[PDB]
Amino acid sequence: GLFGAIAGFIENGWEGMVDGWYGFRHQNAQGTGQAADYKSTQAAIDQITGKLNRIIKKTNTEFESIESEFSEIDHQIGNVINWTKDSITDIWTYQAELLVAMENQHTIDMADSEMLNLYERVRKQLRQNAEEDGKGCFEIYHACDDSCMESIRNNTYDHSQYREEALLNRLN
Amino acid sequence: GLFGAIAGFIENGWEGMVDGWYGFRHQNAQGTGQAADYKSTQAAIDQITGKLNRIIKKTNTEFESIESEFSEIDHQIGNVINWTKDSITDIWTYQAELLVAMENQHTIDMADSEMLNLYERVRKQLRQNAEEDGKGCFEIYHACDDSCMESIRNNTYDHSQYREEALLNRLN
Amino acid sequence: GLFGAIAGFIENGWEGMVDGWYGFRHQNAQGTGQAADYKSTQAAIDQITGKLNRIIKKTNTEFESIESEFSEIDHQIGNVINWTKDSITDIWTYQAELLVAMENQHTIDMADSEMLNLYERVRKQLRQNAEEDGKGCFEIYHACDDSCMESIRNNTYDHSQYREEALLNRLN
Amino acid sequence: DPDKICLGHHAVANGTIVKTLTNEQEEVTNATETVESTSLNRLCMKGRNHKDLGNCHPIGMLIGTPACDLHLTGTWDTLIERKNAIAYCYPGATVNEEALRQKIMESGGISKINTGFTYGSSINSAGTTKACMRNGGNSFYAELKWLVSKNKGQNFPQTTNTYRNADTAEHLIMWGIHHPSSTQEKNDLYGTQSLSISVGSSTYKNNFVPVVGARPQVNGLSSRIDFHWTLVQPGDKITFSHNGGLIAPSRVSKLIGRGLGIQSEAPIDNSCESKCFWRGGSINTRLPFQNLSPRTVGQCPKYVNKKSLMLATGMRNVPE
Amino acid sequence: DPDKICLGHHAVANGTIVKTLTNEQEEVTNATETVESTSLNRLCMKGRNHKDLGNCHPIGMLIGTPACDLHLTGTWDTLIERKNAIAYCYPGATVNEEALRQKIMESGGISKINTGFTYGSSINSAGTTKACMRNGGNSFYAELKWLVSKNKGQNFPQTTNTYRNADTAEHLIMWGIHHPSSTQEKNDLYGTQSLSISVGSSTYKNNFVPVVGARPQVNGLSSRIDFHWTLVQPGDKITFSHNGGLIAPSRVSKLIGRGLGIQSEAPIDNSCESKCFWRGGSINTRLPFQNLSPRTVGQCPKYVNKKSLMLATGMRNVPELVQ
Amino acid sequence: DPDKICLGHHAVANGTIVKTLTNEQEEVTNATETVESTSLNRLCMKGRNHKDLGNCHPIGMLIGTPACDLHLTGTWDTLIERKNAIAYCYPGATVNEEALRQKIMESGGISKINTGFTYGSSINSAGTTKACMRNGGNSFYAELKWLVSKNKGQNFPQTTNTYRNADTAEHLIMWGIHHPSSTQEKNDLYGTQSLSISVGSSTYKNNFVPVVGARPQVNGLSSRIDFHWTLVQPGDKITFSHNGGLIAPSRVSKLIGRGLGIQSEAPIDNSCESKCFWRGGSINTRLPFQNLSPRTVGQCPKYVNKKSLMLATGMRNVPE
Ligand SMILES: CC(=O)N[C@@H]1[C@@H](O)[C@H](O[C@@H]2O[C@H](CO)[C@H](O)[C@H](O[C@]3(C(=O)O)C[C@H](O)[C@@H](NC(C)=O)[C@H]([C@H](O)[C@H](O)CO)O3)[C@H]2O)[C@@H](CO)O[C@H]1O
Ligand SMILES: CC(=O)N[C@@H]1[C@@H](O)[C@H](O[C@@H]2O[C@H](CO)[C@H](O)[C@H](O[C@]3(C(=O)O)C[C@H](O)[C@@H](NC(C)=O)[C@H]([C@H](O)[C@H](O)CO)O3)[C@H]2O)[C@@H](CO)O[C@H]1O
Ligand SMILES: CC(=O)N[C@@H]1[C@@H](O)[C@H](O[C@@H]2O[C@H](CO)[C@H](O)[C@H](O[C@]3(C(=O)O)C[C@H](O)[C@@H](NC(C)=O)[C@H]([C@H](O)[C@H](O)CO)O3)[C@H]2O)[C@@H](CO)O[C@H]1O
Ligand SMILES: *[C@@H]1O[C@H](CO)[C@@H](O[C@@H]2O[C@H](CO)[C@@H](O)[C@H](O)[C@H]2NC(C)=O)[C@H](O)[C@H]1NC(C)=O
Ligand SMILES: *[C@@H]1O[C@H](CO)[C@@H](O)[C@H](O)[C@H]1NC(C)=O
Ligand SMILES: *[C@@H]1O[C@H](CO)[C@@H](O)[C@H](O)[C@H]1NC(C)=O
Ligand SMILES: *[C@@H]1O[C@H](CO)[C@@H](O)[C@H](O)[C@H]1NC(C)=O
Ligand SMILES: *[C@@H]1O[C@H](CO)[C@@H](O)[C@H](O)[C@H]1NC(C)=O
Ligand SMILES: *[C@@H]1O[C@H](CO)[C@@H](O)[C@H](O)[C@H]1NC(C)=O
Ligand SMILES: [Ca+2]
Ligand SMILES: [Ca+2]
Ligand SMILES: [Ca+2]
Repeated sequence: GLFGAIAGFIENGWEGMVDGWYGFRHQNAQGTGQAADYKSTQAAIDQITGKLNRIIKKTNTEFESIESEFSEIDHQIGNVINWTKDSITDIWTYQAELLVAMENQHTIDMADSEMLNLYERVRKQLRQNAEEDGKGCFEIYHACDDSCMESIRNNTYDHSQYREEALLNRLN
Repeated sequence: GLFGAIAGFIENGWEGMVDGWYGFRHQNAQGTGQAADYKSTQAAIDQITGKLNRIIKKTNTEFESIESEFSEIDHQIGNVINWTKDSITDIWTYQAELLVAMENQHTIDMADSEMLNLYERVRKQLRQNAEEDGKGCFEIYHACDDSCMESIRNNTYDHSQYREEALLNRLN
Repeated sequence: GLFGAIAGFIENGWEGMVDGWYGFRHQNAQGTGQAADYKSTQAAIDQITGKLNRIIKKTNTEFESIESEFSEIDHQIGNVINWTKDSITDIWTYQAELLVAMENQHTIDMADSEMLNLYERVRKQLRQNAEEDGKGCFEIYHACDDSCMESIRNNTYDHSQYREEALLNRLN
Repeated sequence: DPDKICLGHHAVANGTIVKTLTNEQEEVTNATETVESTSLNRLCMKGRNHKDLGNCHPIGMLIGTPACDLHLTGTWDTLIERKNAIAYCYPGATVNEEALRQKIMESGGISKINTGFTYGSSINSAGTTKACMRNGGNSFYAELKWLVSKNKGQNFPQTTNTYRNADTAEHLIMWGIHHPSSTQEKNDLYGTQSLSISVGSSTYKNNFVPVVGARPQVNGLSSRIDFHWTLVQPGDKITFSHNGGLIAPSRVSKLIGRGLGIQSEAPIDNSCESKCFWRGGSINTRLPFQNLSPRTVGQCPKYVNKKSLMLATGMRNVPE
Repeated sequence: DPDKICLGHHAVANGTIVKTLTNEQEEVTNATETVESTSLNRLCMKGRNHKDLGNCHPIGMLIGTPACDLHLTGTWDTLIERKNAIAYCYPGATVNEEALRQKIMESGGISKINTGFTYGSSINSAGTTKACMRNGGNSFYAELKWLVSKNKGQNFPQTTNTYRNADTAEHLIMWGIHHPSSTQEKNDLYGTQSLSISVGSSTYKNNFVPVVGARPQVNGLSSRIDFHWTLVQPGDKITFSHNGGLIAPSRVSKLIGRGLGIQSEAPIDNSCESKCFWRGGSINTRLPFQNLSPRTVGQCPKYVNKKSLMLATGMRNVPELVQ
Repeated sequence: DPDKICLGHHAVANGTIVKTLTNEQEEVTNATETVESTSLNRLCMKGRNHKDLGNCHPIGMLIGTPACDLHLTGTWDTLIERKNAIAYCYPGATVNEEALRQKIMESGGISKINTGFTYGSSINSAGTTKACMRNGGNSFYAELKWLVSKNKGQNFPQTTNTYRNADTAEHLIMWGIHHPSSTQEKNDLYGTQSLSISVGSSTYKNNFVPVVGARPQVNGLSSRIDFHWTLVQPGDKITFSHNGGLIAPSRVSKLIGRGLGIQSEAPIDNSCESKCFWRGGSINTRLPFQNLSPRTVGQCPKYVNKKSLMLATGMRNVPE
């Protein structure tokens, strides 16, 4: 994909995550955790809802009949009508196929970008206290308990608190 | 947004900057300052100019009157013309709404990417002499005077000059 | 470009690389070399093939003649046909110009993203054993012979094997 | 060894296939349909003052065919026509038939105004026929009068009838021309003299000649009564000059306002609401496209040549 | 301890709202309109050899109505028609009227050619009328002639008149058929004989017969004169065989080149220029779309059912916080 | 000092220029055309039972002009009409001509059925003319008969002929009305009597009178023979009554099935296939658009006002 996270460096999705679209899993001394990110989840949902509001609708124009169901109209004008309707039908079929194909591409890539923006937000927070493992996880080089893990999810993790301890473990 | 910089990790725009679209603010021992980036600004403007040149125009096809203003026409041919014109008008209304909606999304995401591209080239240039604070700034770990700050903006900053001093400040 | 790699931080393309779209150049004690990446090359080629399958086709609607080639018709009905045909042709001309312009933008940026996704997977592979130079290369801080270089291309490079040596060479 | 935090995204067992720009078999977590496939096999008339004509044809409302007796006047915003609707009890047709039918199906009602036409003692205006049955007896088009000579064989007198439109809206006037089966019949009804019918207003004029000629029997009758029509503007008069053959109007029509004409076979339903109709029923969907029929009326989804178009409402589904 | 360098982007205090694929209320730094709303209530005719007809109607130019005396001949690139324009002084109408009107409004000029129909000493060619007034007196359609008998009551003799087209291009020919108000009026002009007007050509044939009948008065006249027309080809002729009732053409027409027909009420303005016109003036915009009228002529922006469509010309506006 | 690994992308010497949303002069490594500029100068008729009419006009197939003698009957899925095709050997025209041509060009074959009309001893039913030559001799429209009085000057007798459609499908019937040049010519062929021709069925009726009038000669003939037509429904009869002037049908037509009418100037080729045709030939391209002509028939690329639209099939070209 365009941004390289979903169907990319993140190997696969989590069927066990039923309370959100994006989220965190972690492991520390205290336990194994899972939690959904509301902000990135809702950002993706709102954008898709906006498309549905835009796409799922019809025109206000009042169309009357120009073709009798139960009687035969004049032959020459009937051919002009048949030609014109088939031309308009080809335009709308093409427009519909393009619309959905375009939007499906953008929806998939938008979702991919939200995964990346969360990953990048976490990377910049952790600073020199963690390293990327390639699979979408961060190996944290200090003791990071449940409150520490929560602060990363809450976007209030302070890297300076653990910097000295982390640099010693990384250099070994 | 898609690239995460504008309305993302950069908290807000600078209303004071009125000589450019993207730019730098710095703080060193000598003082503060502001300076716009020409290359990224011009890349954003040139792309938007190309959209306006492409979009702001009409067709060369000359149409004639098929409906009389000051007199009546045949009833059945008038119904066909009314059906066709409303059908054509529904297509152009839909296409216009889809065009501008699609172009606005792309213009916004394009400008977001140029902010990210400027952030990325600066990061790669600073190399191991700086660290990201997460809010679109780099904390530089050496004495970087106004001439040093100019070399970052003009893209002539050599990282190896300040590397020895910077790693000692980072390791601490 | 949107992702910053092609026509961006990678100064130019390689005319000598005829065996693929994306690839690697290296240097070490043994000497220089070149090789194409099949995965990223095929990822781009498959997506363009997908576009061609969707775009390079026509509708299967059977149209009949409403304008006689070898004889005249009523002036009023002829003007309605001419108006309708020219209105339909304006829509298809417009729709063709928009499709190709939109698809060309996406194709260029898609290709730009595949280059970036490859660059990103190599960065995370190397981890703390290498540094970015800004021009699309990774300066590896240990002895990396033809087998070591092959493992980076093959996605089997183990960072922990060279971590000790590399961290010492980086800090100096 | 170290503590770790992993970023990820949801997935589902029940994936859905959608088409993108680059891929025709792309799997996503959720998707929704944009083309309506199913139709309600009923006419949804909630919030509509409607007229179901049954076996009455719209043109029959103006001339007054027995099947149209309960639909001679009215008001409506929706007018429904059915298959095999009876317009003419007596053999014949209307000139500019489809244009007249389309005008009636665009209207929002019909009002009837008396012509006030009177005839002298030598004219019998109560001509009837077994083709137009009403309560098991011979009758005629309710809004017209079959004029013949009172004495069989004698010449129909040179009669003049004029209608004046006293209203502020335009009035639709219809008349008929009888074309006899034979010369013997023609002489019995109108006399041996040469027949000539002329109609004339400010905006319209024509001459009609009754035609005796050999032609097959429709419902046992080789005769024909063809109809003609025009619009009389406010203040204008229309004059009929005739001497045998005219089927003269006793009333004229006034089309009031605007309405939606529907041609359909489906039964009526007053509980359901709709703004889009077709031959086989109603289309209540909120979706932008439909593949039911290219011929529809009202505020409708656009017709497309596609069974399904799935819009993705979720990310790529990457299971395991 | 560490020196700092921050990247950022510009902003403004109050931005502009635009629509995107995913958001209706999206704020940006600037935007521009794509749907034209305003219009000059004028006809912009710079660089255009135009012709304002006024009271004259296009069909009147071919037959020669009093109001169309100044506009019988000419050339142009733009022909302008007005409301309530007089085509017929004498009551009547043309068969295929709209087809003929669109032909004239498509042309870029009219030239007139004499038919050369002389008539014998038992024919009254200069038949005037009160409906078509000219110079404070009774007159007739200038490009036609009303043929009646010299002697009141006596039969109109079956005269023949033929016109050959000796030109490179097509020639449009028009004639009229009189429909008397009564048999008294019919017998005075044409006689008791049966009337029959059969026009004949190599590529056209039609038979016409006058119609006696009671009708209401239009301009104080119960009778009418209906007009008929056809195209006479190069190196071809058209023969009129008639015995009273035919209104014969003294001249015929030739439509020159091409031009743009505008039906509008707004006045001419020679200072401005424009390529798009409608009932209420000109549309001089550079924008792709407009919501003035679906009925336009020329090289126009496409009509849309939209008041506004703002195209973004800048990034998202993320303003600084306010207290 | 350190070893290094560089990442890059391919490039070419000569790039191709394409257009994007933001750039009119965008160079890419490869691009492909989407608007077809070229056409095969042939009607590609492989996999099609076709008929090239040559100098036979479609209407000439029904009345039976000499030029159409090989095209009086047949079946086809494609019918090819050519320029300057002859419909009428004798001077005249068909009323409602273009609609009749379109009906024949939409058909997939023609059958012929005998009317069975016969005429008395005083009528000569084998009238011929110099304008319609066949086998180097005088002849007439093969599906019609010029009826005249056998003795020159004698009155043409009152004749009534009826054709019944015995088929389950709709039949098409044509006839002509001779309009003589002079009054003496009319009297020689038909007589001094006033002429009248009536035609009538259940769904159609009309009257016709031959008109004597001087007019310009076409191939040395100031007289005319104008044609008229109608559709006779299954079971219904159509009756002709006439006393001189009728050009009566000996046979009627049945339009069978459906087919693709093509008007073109290009020669046939049975070695290859196509689904799209125009005046100049066939369009066998796989591309979605074309700039050859706005007038095409079949399954075609959509016409556009563009000489070229290059679709990018590669990345930005950034050469060394
Ligand atoms: C053997 C055969 O086929 N003979 C027909 C003969 O039936 C037919 O006579 C007409 O038959 C019909 C039945 O379908 C009616 O009985 C006709 O009578 C009426 C009618 O009811 O229509 C009586 C009515 O009083 C008449 N009304 C007036 C105002 O005159 C009408 C009227 O004359 C006719 O409808 C005008 O055509 O007829 C009865 O005449 C005859 C005539 O069609 O033809 C034989 O071949
Ligand atoms: C006191 C009295 O009753 N006097 C009548 C007198 O009105 C009548 O004159 C004719 O009246 C008719 C109907 O009103 C027309 O108005 C006639 O006018 C013209 C016209 O201007 O249209 C005069 C014109 O010279 C005529 N032109 C030609 C070529 O003949 C035309 C023409 O006849 C008609 O338009 C044909 O439809 O009519 C006006 O003469 C006379 C008539 O004999 O009788 C008095 O007793
Ligand atoms: C001196 C001069 O210009 N005289 C013409 C005179 O030629 C013309 O007569 C017609 O001329 C043509 C061409 O030469 C034919 O010869 C006509 O003869 C036929 C025909 O072949 O068409 C003979 C045929 O046997 C006739 N068939 C029948 C069924 O009657 C027909 C038929 O009468 C006519 O076609 C009916 O219109 O004619 C010959 O009549 C006359 C008449 O156009 O005009 C002089 O000025
Ligand atoms: C316009 O198109 C309609 C639908 O394709 C044509 O109607 C069909 O006609 C065929 C006979 O050729 C019948 O078998 C079908 O049952 C008809 N279908 C419907 C839905 O009516 C119609 O003939 C076309 N009009 C013209 C003038 O050719
Ligand atoms: C076509 O539309 C115009 C403008 O809305 C309307 O006045 C007219 O009645 C319509 N034509 C017919 C035939 O109904
Ligand atoms: C339709 O357009 C063509 C363009 O060549 C022109 O020849 C033709 O005259 C036009 N039809 C009418 C009725 O003006
Ligand atoms: C799938 O999308 C539809 C349409 O937006 C929505 O109504 C539905 O809740 C979604 N389904 C699930 C399981 O989330
Ligand atoms: C939008 O932005 C500028 C700056 O506010 C404004 O002056 C102008 O009207 C617009 N510029 C363009 C190029 O559309
Ligand atoms: C360029 O793209 C076209 C797409 O049709 C393809 O046929 C061709 O092989 C591609 N490559 C070159 C080198 O032409
Ligand atoms: Ca058809
Ligand atoms: Ca209407
Ligand atoms: Ca035209």
